[PDB]
Amino acid sequence: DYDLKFNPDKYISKEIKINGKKIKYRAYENIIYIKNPIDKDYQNMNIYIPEEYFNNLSIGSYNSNNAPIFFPNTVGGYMPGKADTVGLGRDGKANSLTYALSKGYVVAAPGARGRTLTDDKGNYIGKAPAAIVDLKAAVRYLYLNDEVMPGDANKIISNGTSAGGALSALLGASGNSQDYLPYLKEIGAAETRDDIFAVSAYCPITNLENADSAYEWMYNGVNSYSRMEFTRNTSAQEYNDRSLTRSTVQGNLTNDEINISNKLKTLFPIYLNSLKLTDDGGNLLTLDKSGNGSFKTYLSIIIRNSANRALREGKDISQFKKAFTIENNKVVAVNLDVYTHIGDRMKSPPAFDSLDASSGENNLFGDKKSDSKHFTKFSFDINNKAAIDYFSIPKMADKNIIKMMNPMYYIDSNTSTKYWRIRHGAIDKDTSLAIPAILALKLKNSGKIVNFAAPWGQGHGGDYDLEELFNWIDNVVK
Ligand SMILES: [Mg+2]
Repeated sequence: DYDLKFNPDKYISKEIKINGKKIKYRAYENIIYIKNPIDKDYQNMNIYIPEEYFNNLSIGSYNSNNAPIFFPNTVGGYMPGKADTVGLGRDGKANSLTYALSKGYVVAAPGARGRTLTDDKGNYIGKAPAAIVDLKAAVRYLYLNDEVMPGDANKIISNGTSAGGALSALLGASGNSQDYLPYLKEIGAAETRDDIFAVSAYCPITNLENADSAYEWMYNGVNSYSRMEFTRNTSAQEYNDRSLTRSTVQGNLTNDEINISNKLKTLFPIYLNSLKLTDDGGNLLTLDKSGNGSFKTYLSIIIRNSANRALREGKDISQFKKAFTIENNKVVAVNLDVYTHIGDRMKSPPAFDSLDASSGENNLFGDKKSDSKHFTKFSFDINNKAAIDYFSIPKMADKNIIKMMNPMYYIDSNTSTKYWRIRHGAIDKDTSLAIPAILALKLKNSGKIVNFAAPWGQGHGGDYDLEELFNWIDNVVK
């Protein structure tokens, strides 16, 4: 019943000054991008278009029929995320949408449902796969209105951080997969298409069902933790903006936690070898049963490359030199095991599928009537065996919904999105560096152009490098 055609006449004239330039744009705010919305506060989208594109003017190489479409989402924690607005970040500098507008991009910024959202009757409406369905549905809206809306729908660049990086990556990996259509039909998405031109993903929290073994492979033996306390009800912004003041919990892993981490580590080589990932040379990246082999040597080179860039920039590597072989003031070798034992660990095992089903990712895999579920055989079987011994009974997420949240099952040599920029910080312990690396390898092995880097001294977060990011987008757009 909600009409889906874009009205170029229904806008507000807005402006913003970054340091001295006046960026004028036309704002089309809170468009319902779906004919039958279930939650209109979240399933709407803001579209910002530079004012030049209504006066037959150019911004750089870009014009009103030319401009790439910058597609940022605001999701963190797999929580509901509202459409982003044009303004400044906490640093006081231009945020990503303001940056995009100054460079001549059209900005379409969708909101999306998330894991705590309910309907009027209390049923959950934002458990998996709602958020990926909302992002697909907004893309389809962009394609349906391409001919009347300024810009080029064939050049959509997705952006996200953390959980929202996972969705941006998912959006690039599953373009037009049939799995999502019954959900798109149900909410009346436009019947166009949802493949995108390029993905940018900061610290994606993906591959959820394999992120527990990878995290213990990396961090086994680090038995004292410290982390910010996140709860069921932590908002998106607090998951993604680590510059906000939060209280911190710290302690030592219990003996059972250590046995669980021992067992989880044991399980990662079976999984990693199953992927048959090859590096640049066609050399298979594998792991022995002891957890060593070429894949670990591959990871250590990412760190070596990170620390050597830091050196060239005069940054401090001091705290981590004990893991480094340094000769003529270049790092030539990195003992990855030593490197990962340097800080305190962050999450406790199992880091994603907790035994009491209380993680945020547990909460993502609830359904209309269940607030959380398991999604790994490992955590489910522990609880299932305990219930049988008792004569609580655990629930396991639907296999097809676990699939729909994981870009790994969709990346092919035929994946249509060519360009991918992936960042995971060298001191980011919200997930294993093994996980974004595995995503990056899978895309390279499938013939896609991948720009992957672990920036030194960088924890969880996104958009800390907007100048470099839009250099990449400009280059990728050609
Ligand atoms: Mg257009």
